[PDB]
Amino acid sequence: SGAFEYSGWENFHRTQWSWDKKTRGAHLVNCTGACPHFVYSKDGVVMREEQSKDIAPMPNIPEYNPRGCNKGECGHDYMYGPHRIKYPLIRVGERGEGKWRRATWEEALDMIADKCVDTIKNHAPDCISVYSPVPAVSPVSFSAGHRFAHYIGAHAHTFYDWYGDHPTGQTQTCGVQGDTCETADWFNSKYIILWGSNPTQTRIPDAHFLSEAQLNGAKIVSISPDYNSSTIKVDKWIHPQPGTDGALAMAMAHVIIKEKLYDAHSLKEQTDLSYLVRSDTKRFLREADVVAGGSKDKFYFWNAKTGKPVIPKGSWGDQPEKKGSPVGFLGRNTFAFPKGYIDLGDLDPALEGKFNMQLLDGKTVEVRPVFEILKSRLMADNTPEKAAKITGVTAKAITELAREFATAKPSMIICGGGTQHWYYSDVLLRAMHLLTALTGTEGTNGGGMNHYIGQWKPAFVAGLVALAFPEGVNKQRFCQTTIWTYIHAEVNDEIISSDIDTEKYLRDSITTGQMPNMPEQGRDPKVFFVYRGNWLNQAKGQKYVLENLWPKLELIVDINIRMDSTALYSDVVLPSAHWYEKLDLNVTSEHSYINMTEPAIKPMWESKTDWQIFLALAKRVEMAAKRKKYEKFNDEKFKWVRDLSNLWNQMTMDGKLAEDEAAAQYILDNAPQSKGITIQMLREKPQRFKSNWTSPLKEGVPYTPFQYFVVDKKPWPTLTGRQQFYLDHDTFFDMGVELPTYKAPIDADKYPFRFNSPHSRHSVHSTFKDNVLMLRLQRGGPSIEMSPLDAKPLGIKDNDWVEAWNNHGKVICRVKIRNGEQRGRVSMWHCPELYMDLLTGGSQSVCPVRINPTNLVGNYGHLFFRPNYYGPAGSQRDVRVNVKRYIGATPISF
Amino acid sequence: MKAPRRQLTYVTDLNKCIGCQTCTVACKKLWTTGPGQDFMYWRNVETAPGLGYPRNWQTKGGGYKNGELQKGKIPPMIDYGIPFEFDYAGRLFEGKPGRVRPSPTPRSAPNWDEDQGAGEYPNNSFFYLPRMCNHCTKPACLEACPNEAIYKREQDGIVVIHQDKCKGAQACVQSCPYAKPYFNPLTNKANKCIGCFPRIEQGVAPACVAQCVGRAMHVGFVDDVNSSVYKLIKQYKVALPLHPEFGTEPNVFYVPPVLGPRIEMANGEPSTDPKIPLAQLEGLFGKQVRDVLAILQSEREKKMKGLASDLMDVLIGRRSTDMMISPLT
Ligand SMILES: Nc1nc2c(c(=O)[nH]1)N[C@@H](/C(S)=C(/S)[C@H](O)COP(=O)(O)OP(=O)(O)OC[C@H]1O[C@@H](n3cnc4c(=O)[nH]c(N)nc43)[C@H](O)[C@@H]1O)C=N2
Ligand SMILES: Nc1nc2c(c(=O)[nH]1)N[C@H]1C(S)=C(S)[C@@H](COP(=O)(O)OP(=O)(O)OC[C@H]3O[C@@H](n4cnc5c(=O)[nH]c(N)nc54)[C@H](O)[C@@H]3O)O[C@H]1N2
Ligand code: SF4
Ligand code: SF4
Ligand code: SF4
Ligand code: SF4
Ligand code: F3S
Ligand SMILES: O=S([O-])[O-]
Ligand SMILES: O=S([O-])[O-]
Ligand SMILES: [Mo]
Ligand code: NA
Ligand SMILES: [Zn+2]
Repeated sequence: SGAFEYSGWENFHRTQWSWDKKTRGAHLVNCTGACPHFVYSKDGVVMREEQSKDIAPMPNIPEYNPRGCNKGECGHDYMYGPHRIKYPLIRVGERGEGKWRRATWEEALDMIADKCVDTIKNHAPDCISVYSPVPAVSPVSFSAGHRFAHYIGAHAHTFYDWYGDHPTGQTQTCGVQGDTCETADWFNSKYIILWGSNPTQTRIPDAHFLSEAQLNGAKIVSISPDYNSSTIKVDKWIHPQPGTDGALAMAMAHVIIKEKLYDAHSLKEQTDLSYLVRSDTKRFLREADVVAGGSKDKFYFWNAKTGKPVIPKGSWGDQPEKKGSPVGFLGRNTFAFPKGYIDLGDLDPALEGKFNMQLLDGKTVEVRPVFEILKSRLMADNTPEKAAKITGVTAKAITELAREFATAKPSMIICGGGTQHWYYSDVLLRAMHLLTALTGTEGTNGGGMNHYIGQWKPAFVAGLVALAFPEGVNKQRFCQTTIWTYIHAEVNDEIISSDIDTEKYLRDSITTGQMPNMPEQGRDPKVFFVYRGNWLNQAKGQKYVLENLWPKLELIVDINIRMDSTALYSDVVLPSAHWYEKLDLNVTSEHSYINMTEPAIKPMWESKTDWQIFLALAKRVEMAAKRKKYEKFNDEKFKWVRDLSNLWNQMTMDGKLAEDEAAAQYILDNAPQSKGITIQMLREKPQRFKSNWTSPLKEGVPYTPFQYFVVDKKPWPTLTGRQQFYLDHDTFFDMGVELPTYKAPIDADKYPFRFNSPHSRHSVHSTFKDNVLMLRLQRGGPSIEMSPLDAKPLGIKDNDWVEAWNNHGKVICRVKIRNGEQRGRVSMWHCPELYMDLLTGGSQSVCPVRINPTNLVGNYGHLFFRPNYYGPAGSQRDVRVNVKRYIGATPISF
Repeated sequence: MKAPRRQLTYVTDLNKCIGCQTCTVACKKLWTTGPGQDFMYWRNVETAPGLGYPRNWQTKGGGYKNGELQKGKIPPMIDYGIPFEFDYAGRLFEGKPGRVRPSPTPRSAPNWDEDQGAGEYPNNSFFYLPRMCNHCTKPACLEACPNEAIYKREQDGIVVIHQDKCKGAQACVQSCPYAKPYFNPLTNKANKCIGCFPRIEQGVAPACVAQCVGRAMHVGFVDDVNSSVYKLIKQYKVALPLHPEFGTEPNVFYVPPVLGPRIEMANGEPSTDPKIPLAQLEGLFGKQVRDVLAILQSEREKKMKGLASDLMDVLIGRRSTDMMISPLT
């Protein structure tokens, strides 16, 4: 036998850990984890999930495994819990009441198809739009509605900038959509600055690399107004005033330039800091100013080896010998140039000095290198002592941080929402990129300016585009969602136009075609498809949206696994298959591997996968287009006669992609980063990408971006062909940011607390906010935090109801008093669902939508509109509110 | 009670725990989804300083005093937290007006005081303390039970409450000073951490180890001289048990936090003292903490100089199988 005395009874627990099927799962949410999981079924019921822990390790550094998090291990609760959409639902009461009638798929989809055909016929196809964000999260489900929109002419949305995740300053500097090292590379750094980044809560499966780096001898700095959870492990904590980081950064740059701790060689080669600026007009000296038929887009540096001015190679006016195709994530395809192209060679560009030069028209003008201008402005305005006054960080601290940062090799900056979600985050990121340029660590392992926010990066992006926009992105309507929301929700930003003429800039950017305005001819938006994103709940200017934008929409359709707040406020709600009931890919910027989910069981109740829903809808649209004698129509914008009677075939390439798996394989097949990989391989184990974006993807080495420019010396896709810190466009001069410098936060809200709205460990955006187990590991509802120093004089006690408000709206939420919070601000974990434990409003009630003019510039080299490449950030960290105790309910503690 | 043949041993690296509660969730989703188990967190993670779970458990009583069994209190249900419940169906699908409030009115919960800690800005301080059954070499629960329902497994030292033998006496709840047996009021039986013995029997790490996202948990048999738990507890000696003065000889150990910033003085400049007070760590782990921190800081300093440190490499755990019994399943 061989049994211990109680082993028979112990079979009771052994039975609890058993299953008869194990499938691969993923959580298709916007967390950036893309964590490999197994899902465990017994008798056709999913019991639980567990990380599969099977990403291949790299030598000498910690593995990514297990990843996972606290939401992910209860992911199955959205299969079986009280939130699930089982059947198609049609509204019967007012929007938001949660008064429904169950309908058949047929009646639901026909109502929708009827409206869609009418809207195209009676108004314009661009009065229909589909919002579905972060394609990297679930590219097949993303492609379903975007392809639908593609073939009927409906417009799409932007997400990266709308969320404020788009590193606007990085695009301004580097001319790329964005790029960042995978998190394993953090282990290669000697000195990391966590700059508005709370990875203990907001990069949970990657956070181990930081504490492991430190135990391996790295030092880490946290910069954050409050003492945040990440901060308990760092070696040094810097707590500036909210939104004053730019002054800190510029003072660091000053110390580094003054004490000469920079990499002059790197500056001379990789940046525009040697380029020459006309003293008279304060513009770049250009070829056109010197030579008949000279280019507007070529420039000069002073070569100190020959005492003569020289035209640097690689700028916008310099064409490669054979052009490449346009690349989505670059200003222009500078990969077409050969290796070595911008190598410094024997050149020695001057960084300091003044020089005279002979203009075309006979005049002689004085020119200076950008660096010379930059340097003199920093010595005058950006001393430690002056930045000390602004930030409230001591001058000694600022100086010691500068020296450490510039001395440790490699050093890196890790920035996040704390520094990216501000009105002026663009100039702040340019300053962080200035700090990286000065230290020379860009494109090195363990170095650089690395941003992390949402699940924005689908490395296989050409395969995605192949499936979503088969006739080309140039034959696809896009709005820019921040502008769309600002205008259609008729937002009041409270910025007086004599301070910043937002209206003029915005209008002028649209009428000159720099930025889009959808619908055209001022028509109202009429039909709104929302899925894979909780658009209403997360939307800035929410109160304007609900009051002004929402009632313009004749039909609002939400496709969802659960009843979120957007769906609660919708006309038709369609049931979408859970992550563990569908097939899809799942990728992120944090690691270089392809994740996926597959069905553990068939879709529950009457749910369908997103791919199938837009397939079935396409049929009913065919049927409706015929009923309405409107089967084809002209679309003069694209010179495209559209055939609504063939929509389904269009959706599926004549039936080839009628199954989810073929659509998923289609993406994998049509991208260099993935071609070779099959679904069956992914089903077994996560596979590493075959290549990446702006650097080689090397065997056994963590990805770090921009090496194609830094190492291979291809030109940067900017106007100057370098990392460009001088942006001599009229709008940048207007805002005082032709150069990186400190821009103080917007104080248009005349209220005394700065309103912070960071991301919590307890949810993934609005998803899992309402999960019972998550709420049980908090205090049962949303939370806003205050320092005791502000709460005590307001007579506010821990867990009292508090009321926070400004001109935009009001929210009433229970308070958490936390000594780590900095006085003068309050922190409300972002976007709890509207139906949760709030007596009124939510976090977005007190947020307008605001647009910085520099984000509207679209006629300046690498600055042009492309969806999710450039456009207005949806910032929100400038918001200010008042707070008082709510006295309608004051329960006693015990 | 006769020594076990091998003793399963855990090491919790407080330098690495990010308080993400994944292990709390993994454990609950495996073993405490049953009737009457909703208020039970066999594995929990609490902010230190704080009240913990159940609140004020550290003065609940129990354990041993000069080898005499102590009979402590039975924590009332409110000290554990009445698990909040919600009527989502009413508001989302049934047209009922009004917010989906938690019931009861929130007053207490297992993680109520998350990240509050102690000290005034800019020297507020806290860290995370994961806890569980300590599968003690001298289990007070086991001795307390008038029905011998609790036994320590001979093959791996895992302590288990035999659910057929249990008659709900609650002497165990009284006498465990870590307050880790939970009286199930539906079944009239105590329930507690089972050391994931079915996983351990198949050579799979307990879920609170295998699923530890911060990569802070180690597990193994302490007799295995090549295990990270042997290395941290016996060789380098940087892993201590929680409240040794309770006299139960826990077999779960903690590496105390040495990561962390300095006390900030009124002029804005660093002290040499850490924000985490030594006195706090001494309260949890006793007078050996000082020397452990000294070793840890010393070894990290070698790493900063670019020198070798085997100890640091162990904590870093570049491969999970160097920390634990295989986590694959
Ligand atoms: N004041 C302030 N405002 C801010 C922010 C702030 O920091 N402060 N942060 C931002 C940021 S940075 C972001 S990235 C947004 O919160 C992201 O919201 P999102 O709607 O995409 O996620 P969310 O999780 O909420 O919604 C995802 C929806 O999709 C459902 N879902 C998830 N998976 C699927 C699926 O496979 N198919 C379908 N059809 N649906 C699915 C999900 O239930 C939820 O409704 C935004 N505003
Ligand atoms: N568990 C979980 N993780 C997530 C998400 C989630 O919803 N849940 N969302 C993901 C996504 S899409 C986002 S965009 C990211 C956001 O996550 P993060 O990038 O970390 O940004 P935040 O949470 O907004 O704030 C990070 C820290 O910066 C601080 N900080 C706030 N204001 C300032 C400032 O003015 N200056 C400085 N130096 N610091 C400031 C905040 O108080 C906060 O402590 O998280 C991603 N990770
Ligand atoms: S939710 Fe996001 S982070 Fe948490 S486990 Fe699933 S994928 Fe990983
Ligand atoms: S999972 Fe690991 S890291 Fe997260 S809380 Fe539990 S122990 Fe700490
Ligand atoms: S911790 Fe409490 S329950 Fe677990 S063994 Fe030690 S005494 Fe018994
Ligand atoms: S060992 Fe197993 S049972 Fe005990 S706490 Fe960890 S997961 Fe829960
Ligand atoms: S004392 Fe014994 S009888 Fe049950 S309640 Fe505790 S195991
Ligand atoms: O799926 S269970 O944990 O209710
Ligand atoms: O204030 S009470 O409800 O903790
Ligand atoms: Mo985001
Ligand atoms: Na739930
Ligand atoms: Zn569950």
